[PDB]
Amino acid sequence: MSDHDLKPNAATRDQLNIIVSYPPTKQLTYEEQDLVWKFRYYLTNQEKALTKFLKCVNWDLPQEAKQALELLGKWKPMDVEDSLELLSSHYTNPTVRRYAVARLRQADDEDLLMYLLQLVQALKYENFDDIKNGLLEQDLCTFLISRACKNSTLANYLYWYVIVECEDQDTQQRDPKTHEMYLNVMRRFSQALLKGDKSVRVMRSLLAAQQTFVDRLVHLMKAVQRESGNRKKKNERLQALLGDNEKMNLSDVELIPLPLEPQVKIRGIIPETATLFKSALMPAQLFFKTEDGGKYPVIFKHGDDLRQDQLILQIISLMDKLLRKENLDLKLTPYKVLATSTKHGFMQFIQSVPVAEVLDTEGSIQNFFRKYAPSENGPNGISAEVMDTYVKSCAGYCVITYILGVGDRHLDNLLLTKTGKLFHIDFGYILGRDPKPLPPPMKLNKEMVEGMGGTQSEQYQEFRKQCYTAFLHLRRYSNLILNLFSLMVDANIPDIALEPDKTVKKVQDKFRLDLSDEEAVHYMQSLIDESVHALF
Repeated sequence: MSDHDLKPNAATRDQLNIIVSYPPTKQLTYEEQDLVWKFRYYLTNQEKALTKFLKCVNWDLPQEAKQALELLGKWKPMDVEDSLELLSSHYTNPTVRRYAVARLRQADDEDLLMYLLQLVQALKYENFDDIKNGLLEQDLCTFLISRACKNSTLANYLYWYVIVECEDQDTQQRDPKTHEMYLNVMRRFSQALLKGDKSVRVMRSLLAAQQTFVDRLVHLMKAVQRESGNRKKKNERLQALLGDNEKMNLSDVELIPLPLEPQVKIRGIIPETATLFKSALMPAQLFFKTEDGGKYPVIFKHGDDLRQDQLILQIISLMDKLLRKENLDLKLTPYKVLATSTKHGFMQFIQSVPVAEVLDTEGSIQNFFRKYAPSENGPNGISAEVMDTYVKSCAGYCVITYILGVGDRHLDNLLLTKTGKLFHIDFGYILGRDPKPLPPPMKLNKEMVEGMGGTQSEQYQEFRKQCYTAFLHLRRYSNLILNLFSLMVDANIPDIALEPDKTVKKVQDKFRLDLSDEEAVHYMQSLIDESVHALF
């Protein structure tokens, strides 16, 4: 007469195995909850089942909620990436949210960093009183802060991710409680760092030091941008001022972490080699003096919101690392991007050449490779390593921009390196938006297929094959990827703010989870064949 030892038959066991493996974004029917609830003790052996079970529980009712939080403790503990589900707007039970935090605590700092941007958004769903009242024992805020005190990379990204939230005037107006919460989070972090040992107090003073550097760099740009005179006068000015260390302190400073890549430490900016891009917004190329004695080049952008690119480069970075986990290195170029404000930011410079220019100067991608990487014995005269790099990186981006639905793909946004690496910059249109109407679902391009040697080449087949493999690997992390996007729904990211209600679905649909590995591999093939046909 008792529930503990229930055993479903094979038929209800397959009904349960479908339900368990639904994406996190699928609401269960009333009948489905009843089955999950009915066989709850049987499902405690399946860590994947826990997330579906918490969705069955009606938290208004005190009695089974009580039995829910009981089973939670009994349940085989869930994987880290499923705990990102419990942190969304969709859960408010304190015990659940805490169990979530408890599970994240099992991720190592490397993994944690991959999710930090999204975690800082999750704060919007924590309890604002508990957060302020600080002037299964940790809420998210305590956990995040506690990890920053011990990890200086986490502390940097947590510092910058959170002040960019403080400095968001938009939020000040429309959602003042969420703006105080982020001020309270910045306060909570400073306070925690102050109670630390001397090394932790130094790490804090180094945060301030960077903020100061970036404050002064902003001041420099305003001086430059507002001085009538052509690019050459503006450039002459930029260098005058960088050069003047007593004035601006941007030439020589006491070693500090680069906000763009904190592991890298810097002494200043080489005054003479700094210029402004011909671009309308006149951003700056800045060569940082690294500690070792080398130099890290950068783009500094003023009067321009990088938060949308910040997200995309971090999903691209995640995806690269996911694919790399399964031993598939598609030679992607996930360049770094950090917003320093809603109005400015750094961005990692990568020596490259836009395909628009390659064509103009060399005539074709292959001419370019033949010129800088020739090989008597190579495919089409080109080093097989360069060509291998190109094929891989083409297939990589292709799958990735297909999923994130990146629009506006002209030949000044595709960039090419002399080692064969192809990558995308500039993600002002994502999730299906485009400046032209009826955009193709697949962003291919003639001169790209011709770089491969043409639709007859064996490189072109290898390209197609790498695309399948990439598609299928990325599909296996649909849970993760979607959970993370879910935490991004209420964010000042123009392309997500246009339709917060529908953002996650637009990524999910690209995964074709209704299809299976066989059919998925076949649907891709189709897309690639249709796109290539349509180009000719």
